[PDB]
Amino acid sequence: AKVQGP
Amino acid sequence: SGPGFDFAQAIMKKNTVIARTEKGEFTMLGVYDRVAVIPTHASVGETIYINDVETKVLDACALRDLTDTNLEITIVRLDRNQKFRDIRHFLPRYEDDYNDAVLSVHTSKFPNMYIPVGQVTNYGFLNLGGTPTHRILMYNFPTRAGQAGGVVTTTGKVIGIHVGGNGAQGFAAMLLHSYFS
Amino acid sequence: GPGFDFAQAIMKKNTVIARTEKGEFTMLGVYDRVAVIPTHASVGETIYINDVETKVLDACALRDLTDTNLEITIVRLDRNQKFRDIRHFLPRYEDDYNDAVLSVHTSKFPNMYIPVGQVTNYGFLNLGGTPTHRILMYNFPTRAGQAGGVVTTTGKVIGIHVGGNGAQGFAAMLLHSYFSD
Repeated sequence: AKVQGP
Repeated sequence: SGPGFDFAQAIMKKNTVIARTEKGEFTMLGVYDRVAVIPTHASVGETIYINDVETKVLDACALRDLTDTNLEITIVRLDRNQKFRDIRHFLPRYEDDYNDAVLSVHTSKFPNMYIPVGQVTNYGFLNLGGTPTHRILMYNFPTRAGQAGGVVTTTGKVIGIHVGGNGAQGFAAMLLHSYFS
Repeated sequence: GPGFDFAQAIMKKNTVIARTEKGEFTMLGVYDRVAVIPTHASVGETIYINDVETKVLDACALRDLTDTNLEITIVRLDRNQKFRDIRHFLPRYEDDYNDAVLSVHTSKFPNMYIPVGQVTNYGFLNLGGTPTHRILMYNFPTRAGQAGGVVTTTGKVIGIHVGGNGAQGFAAMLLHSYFSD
């Protein structure tokens, strides 16, 4: 998984 | 079902603001008083824009568990006059799986987004962008960047906030009542 | 928001859950007892409308002047309720759009509202081996079960979802001339 912020 | 969609709408209308940090816009969930949460990778600073209003960060705490492992939840105390409706009684008390969950996001990029993500399953571990993270929930929906901070709910339960994905699945950090005792 | 409030009004007042031998579809009522559904639904002599078997008075799979498929099937339903006339919300000509919302409502995707943003007049598209015209294209990771979803913008109902290819979604245009006069 990868952080999905802006 | 309408109850779930209605509950999500209520949570978004009364207990969410658009938080903007140096990293961009995030969906921010207000829990009680002047306390709110945001994914830790948002890099909260001394100031944060709350619906385009510069707000002083009275305090911030990046949550980690007994093993000193990242939980990806940052609790923030905001210098505001408005007080969040206390929703701590909607927070689960322990780790669990859920059905018919909804992911709700509100930013300038994703205004008023509501996604029925279906079954939600808890895992003790996730390698989130290289950072070991614990107390994770997974759902089978292709979430995308800009949805971090999005609120995960079932009818009467606010169970987590979105933190990441892998292209086919989404992952949320879990909200527990004991975090806001 | 402006898009969400309009989209929800169209969903609540002018959509039903249609079920054919191919499964559940979002179906948009346009006026009188006339509704639209993606042609790949393979409509028949009867159809379930919100779980009530309904006689299909007429069904016409639309084609353009070049005799090319448009992937829209107009259906006249033998039901007591009459759809609110929304034909004045339909575009008059082919165009591109911004700030679009895809709204779906089925047992699998209940109360789903997705801001897809930019919508491009793609035009030609080979949809599963079937040449198709007047296709709108938006960037959204589609999933099976969203066919028939309504695509709206600020005050217009511009098309219905007909398919996708993992990262892009495709809708058939709705034009005022299809239902007018």
